Amino acid sequence: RECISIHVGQAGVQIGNACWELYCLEHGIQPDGHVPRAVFVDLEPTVIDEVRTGTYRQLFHPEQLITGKEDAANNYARGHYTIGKEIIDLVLDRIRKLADQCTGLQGFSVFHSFGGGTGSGFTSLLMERLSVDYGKKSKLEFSIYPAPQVSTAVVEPYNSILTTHTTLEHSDCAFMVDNEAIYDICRRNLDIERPTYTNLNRLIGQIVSSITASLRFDGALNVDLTEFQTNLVPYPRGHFPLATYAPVISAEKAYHEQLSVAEITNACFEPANQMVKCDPRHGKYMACCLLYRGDVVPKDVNAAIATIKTKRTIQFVDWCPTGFKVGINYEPPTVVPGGDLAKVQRAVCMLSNTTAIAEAWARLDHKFDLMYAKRAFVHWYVGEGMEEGEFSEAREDMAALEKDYEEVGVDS
Amino acid sequence: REIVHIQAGQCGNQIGAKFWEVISDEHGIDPTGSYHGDSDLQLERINVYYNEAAGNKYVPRAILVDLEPGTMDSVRSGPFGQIFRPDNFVFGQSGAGNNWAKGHYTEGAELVDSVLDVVRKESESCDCLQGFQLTHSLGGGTGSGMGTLLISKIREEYPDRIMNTFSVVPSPKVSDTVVEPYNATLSVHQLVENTDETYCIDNEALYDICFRTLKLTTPTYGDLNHLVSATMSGVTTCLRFPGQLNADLRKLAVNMVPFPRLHFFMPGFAPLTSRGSQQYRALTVPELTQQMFDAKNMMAACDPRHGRYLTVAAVFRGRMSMKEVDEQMLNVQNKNSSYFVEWIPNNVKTAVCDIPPRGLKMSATFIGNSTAIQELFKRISEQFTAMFRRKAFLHWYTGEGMDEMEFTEAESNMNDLVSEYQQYQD
Amino acid sequence: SEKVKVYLRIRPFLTSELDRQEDQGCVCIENTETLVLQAPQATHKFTFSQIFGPEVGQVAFFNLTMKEMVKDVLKGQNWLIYTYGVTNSGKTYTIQGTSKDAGILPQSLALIFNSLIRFSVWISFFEIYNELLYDLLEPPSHKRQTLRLCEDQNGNPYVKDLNWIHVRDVEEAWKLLKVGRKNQSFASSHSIFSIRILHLPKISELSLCDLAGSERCKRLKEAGNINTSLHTLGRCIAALRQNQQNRSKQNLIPFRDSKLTRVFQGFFTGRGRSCMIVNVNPCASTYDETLHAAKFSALA
Ligand SMILES: CC(=O)O[C@H]1C(=O)[C@@]2(C)[C@H]([C@H](OC(=O)c3ccccc3)[C@]3(O)C[C@H](OC(=O)[C@H](O)[C@@H](NC(=O)c4ccccc4)c4ccccc4)C(C)=C1C3(C)C)[C@]1(OC(C)=O)CO[C@@H]1C[C@@H]2O
Ligand SMILES: Nc1nc2c(ncn2[C@@H]2O[C@H](COP(=O)(O)OP(=O)(O)OP(=O)(O)O)[C@@H](O)[C@H]2O)c(=O)[nH]1
Ligand SMILES: Nc1ncnc2c1ncn2[C@@H]1O[C@H](COP(=O)(O)OP(=O)(O)NP(=O)(O)O)[C@@H](O)[C@H]1O
Ligand SMILES: Nc1nc2c(ncn2[C@@H]2O[C@H](COP(=O)(O)OP(=O)(O)O)[C@@H](O)[C@H]2O)c(=O)[nH]1
Ligand SMILES: [Mg+2]
Repeated sequence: RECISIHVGQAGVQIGNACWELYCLEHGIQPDGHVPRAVFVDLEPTVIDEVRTGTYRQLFHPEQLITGKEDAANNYARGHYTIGKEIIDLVLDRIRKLADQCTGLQGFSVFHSFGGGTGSGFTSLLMERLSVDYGKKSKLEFSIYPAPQVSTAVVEPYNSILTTHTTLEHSDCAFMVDNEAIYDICRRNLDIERPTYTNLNRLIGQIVSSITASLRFDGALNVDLTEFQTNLVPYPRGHFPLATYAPVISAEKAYHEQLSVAEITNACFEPANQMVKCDPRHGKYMACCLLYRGDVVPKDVNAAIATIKTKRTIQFVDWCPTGFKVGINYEPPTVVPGGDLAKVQRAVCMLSNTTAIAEAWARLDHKFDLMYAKRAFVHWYVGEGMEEGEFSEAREDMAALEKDYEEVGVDS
Repeated sequence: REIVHIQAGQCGNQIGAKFWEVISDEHGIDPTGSYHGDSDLQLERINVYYNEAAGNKYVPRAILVDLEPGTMDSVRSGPFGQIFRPDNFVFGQSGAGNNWAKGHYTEGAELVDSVLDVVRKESESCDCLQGFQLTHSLGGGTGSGMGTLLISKIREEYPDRIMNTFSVVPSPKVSDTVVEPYNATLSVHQLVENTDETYCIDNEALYDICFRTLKLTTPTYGDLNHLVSATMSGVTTCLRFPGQLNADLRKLAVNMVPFPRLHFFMPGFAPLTSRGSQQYRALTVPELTQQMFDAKNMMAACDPRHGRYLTVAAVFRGRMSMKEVDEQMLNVQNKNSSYFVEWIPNNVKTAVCDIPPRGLKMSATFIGNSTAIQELFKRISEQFTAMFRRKAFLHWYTGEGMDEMEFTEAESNMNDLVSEYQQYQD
Repeated sequence: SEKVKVYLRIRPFLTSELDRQEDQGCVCIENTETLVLQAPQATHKFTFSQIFGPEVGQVAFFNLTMKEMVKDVLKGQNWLIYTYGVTNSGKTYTIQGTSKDAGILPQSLALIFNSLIRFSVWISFFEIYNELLYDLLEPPSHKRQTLRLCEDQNGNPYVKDLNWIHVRDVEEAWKLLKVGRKNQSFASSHSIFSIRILHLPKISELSLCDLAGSERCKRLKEAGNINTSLHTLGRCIAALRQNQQNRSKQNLIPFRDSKLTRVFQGFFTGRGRSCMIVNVNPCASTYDETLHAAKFSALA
């Protein structure tokens, strides 16, 4: 029934707090009110302390706030071998207590950034223990994908490629969001030249709220967390589906508001609004989950889905006769009173896995090889307790994913 | 994230006196006073350089080692000289002669034992220590000699910690010391073999900046050192406070040092303008990049045009749009792609602190590791062999206990670095 | 150029391993110079130079591989033999061996001293623990010792303040090794035996290396520190390969990276020929470690 969230890394904590801010907002709970089923984990002490001084200071328990006093840095090796194995046991301990606290839990909601130190190494070893001690549970992680061009760190691909290498055999399903794509949405749709990090987190949290929060509420057609992976990943691989939100209208300039079901659904198949840089170049849709929250008619949804299926432009996989998961919630899409969302009475959340992921991965894959050719800052990883095998073998392993999508997709 | 600061030699002592004269306002602490800072966010990070003592008295964890008692004494009787604890005063009233060997083997080693006791005490204070910052001269006796041994022993004791060295290189146009190249080649040897990070500051470079950018008709050492003490704050203090994107020595080193050869970084300052005349307040975003990536704004003689950027660190501090900073960075990496390296997708690791430098609105610290520094090495080495061939001042070292082969070895490892730098330059 | 001779050896299957499990040999011995790899399956070919099976005794390893070195000592050229391979593959067994069947090192002494007109020989035995050089000849057990490597005008690295001893017979040097084994420490110490013979002069210095293995099962930064040493060793050997190939390739080598690669500079790239000894384990669980050593050695 319940799900425990684990936010690892700076971005994980930032997005986690921003996401939970929205979580309690729609719940109608004030800062000093229930107990959230989520924990914050970061080696950077300054990041975790943000929640201890900022918003929701008395909402979270100190037990759910793991904090390292040493240095995390931006290297997978550190958060996996050096200091990683120093706080992991404590992290596992807390999440285990929480797991026992809830009667019959479904799974864990992981939150992290592929491009980072704590968001890379820590996640990797954490999921490793999760798939062994909680193999009977659903492992759904929300992986933040680094920008294709506007990278934040130099060793960006070095950390990301390794994280997905090990987590590929751990997490059942990983929802990836593109950092740069969020900026695009804020530029073209939101129409703003001031898209702060906290502003990006507003959009991602809005998705999570509709993926878990509202979907956990009794609607008209609920979709279980287990149903997610069962209808999203047709293979025993940690595939990464996209997160698309229909209502992206800003509460200022454009003011349509009253939009029909046909329009909202149609707004989730456009590259301008997909929250990911995985443009529909040649990607075929294998599984698409549509979560409708608000005043929506089932027949209207069926018609919208039907008309899209016959559009032909949206090519599905040959072995995929029907790949549309219908989710219907009764809870409307809540909006931050001081955000940038127009607030509609109905929202459509599209989460699908396409062959376009291979294109995005190929870009990062190449980025790794480029620096790997000369090893680059490899010493900052090797000296932490990692051998060439942790890079070379990973390089080949991740390369199999490019072939995976190439075979699962494209072929008739 | 506590760090120890060490001042070695006259140069290190003088600069240290200026550093603690600037950072004192950054943290808001009087000579022997308490937290008189304007904000309260600075207090939450005073443990990085200060040791909790009498509550009111915040003692700076800095070790000052000098062979010239008079030089160290002038600091003690100056502005922020009483702020230091006598226990951290390591003075060697011995042969204070400008000689690497003299300040390393002869009168150096004897005092080193005493220094080690102090530094070991400073490291074993409280919480977890991160690294050891050092300030020294390249053409001195205490700075180049003693400091070199200090770092050698420190890296031997705590290899788990990082070392950041700030060294003023010998002025190429007008050398301040006669045996400057002789000490330089020897000091740079232990530097590359020991420390992980090192910032190079040129004498005339500061003069030029304080002449063209700043309108200072009289740029004395107190004026030059002041600027230097402002750059180190961005690398240390500025990376201790929270922000939109935090960074530190670990984040920096891993995104600056591409090989186990240390690599010398060139420092710069974004908000570099005059007092009232140049009060244009043109500090939005592009103006900072135009300042930081300026061939005549670098605190080193080697200009960025004489090489390629291997890895660049952008330490911004203040309220600004993350997208605006990164967007501008892309512009620079695209416009100057020719010398921005073609073997690394993104060479600039952005970072934005959430707190400006007190009386400054927008600021950023420039840290650029470019192959342009190769010109400096070749310059110093050239001057070295020129006199080494004649061994004019060799006897000054031989009488102390300096191996003939040692001199040639220091140069051979130095030249080694020059050769490898070029491999990555092409 | 000369090529670093490459030798591979696998550990034999005793009644103990047979009792525990099959311990099927994944590595097959194909010809005396090459190997066919079928690891439970993965296919790979090892092209070393010399390879001996689990059947050959300890003396056999020395008989072929170490014998060629004994001849070079007489030539006057320096030689370095380093034992590399996965953990518990039997490297210390191949290098040291036992009294009945001496390893490459003890047997080297037996043959070199037997080969040794006056001849002189200097003996040095030490252990490098945590990148620290400890003399096994003089001190009792685990203090910092005062020695550095200085580089002479010749460009050859020399360790200063080393201990030197004169030995008449081979047993004298063997006795010194017994002391070294007794005083020896281990990791959670690199043992390097140096033998310099004077031909009377032309002097030849030999050195033996046997990497102890610390593999983590599920000191200060001992793991990370050496991990870096092996990393630079691998990269340095790679550079040595391309530069030795001789099309036209001048690549700078990361020798300065670690103290280990720095000290062995003279043995690899300087005055001296070296041999590569790769001892591997047939166990399938150990294939993880083998995969790295395999790729490192053979180019796939
Ligand atoms: C009225 C007003 O706004 O005055 C400014 C000012 O006029 C200018 C010209 C300042 C001024 O700086 C200099 O003139 C200068 C003198 C010697 C060496 C280097 C610089 C200023 O003195 C410097 C001073 O800097 C600070 O307050 C920072 O916090 C800075 N502090 C120190 O360097 C410092 C000085 C004395 C005692 C203790 C600390 C700092 C910078 C980085 C990291 C930590 C601290 C500022 C903004 C000003 C004055 C006062 C005129 C400038 O420099 C800095 C470092 O901000 C020079 O170009 C900038 C632009 C500023 O607008
Ligand atoms: N949307 C969004 N992206 C962020 C935010 N903070 C950082 N990022 C991005 O995430 C990456 C930065 O990761 P870091 O902050 O360096 O590191 P970390 O993952 O927190 O972990 P460490 O490296 O150990 O500090 C960059 O690609 C940033 O652009 C944020 O608040 N919102
Ligand atoms: N050919 C062999 N015949 C009999 N026993 C052997 C043989 N090779 C190795 N052994 C034994 O197997 C173990 C491996 O020995 P050694 O102790 O030789 O390993 P390494 O030296 O391979 N280990 P390590 O130093 O920890 O990395 C020891 O108990 C040896 O006595
Ligand atoms: N920036 C700067 N350089 C200095 C200062 N003092 C000496 N120097 C430089 O240091 C070199 C001389 O070395 P010195 O510091 O006297 O050596 P030591 O005192 O014997 O260790 C010359 O190149 C000087 O320009 C200073 O206060 N600031
Ligand atoms: Mg962080």
